[PDB]
Amino acid sequence: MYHVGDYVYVEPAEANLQPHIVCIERLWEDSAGEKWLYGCWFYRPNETFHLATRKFLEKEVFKSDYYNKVPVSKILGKCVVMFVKEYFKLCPENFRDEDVYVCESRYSAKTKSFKKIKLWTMPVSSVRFVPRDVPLPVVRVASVFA
Ligand SMILES: [Cl-]
Repeated sequence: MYHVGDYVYVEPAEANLQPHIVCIERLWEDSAGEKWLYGCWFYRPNETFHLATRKFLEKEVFKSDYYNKVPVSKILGKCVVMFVKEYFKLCPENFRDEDVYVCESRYSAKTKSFKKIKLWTMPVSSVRFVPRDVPLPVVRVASVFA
């Protein structure tokens, strides 16, 4: 069911936290027959430390430097992360908009720093992208602090 280049929701370690968004970079099984994936975590805005004034696109995520392995049994479903240069003009067939995210920047969880992406270099999956019949508004909003 899963292929390299797919993005998946992975069960968090604490139940009921938001699932992690992971791009599958490798798949294998161990001698026990347990199936595993390895990939890059994409962080939601509240998983990063950022200037309180920073504005986020709705559905923004950040390509992180955190990579890990998890059993394929921890997958909750598929999703898609699109590079910002394509997200506004194209959308992925067979995905609900709630499961389509946009990525403009990397975030390092080592240094708590952001950097704009110049070249998108993720593995190519079988997702099929078509031009949007309805362009998405560019809409950026900051976090709310009590
Ligand atoms: Cl920031």
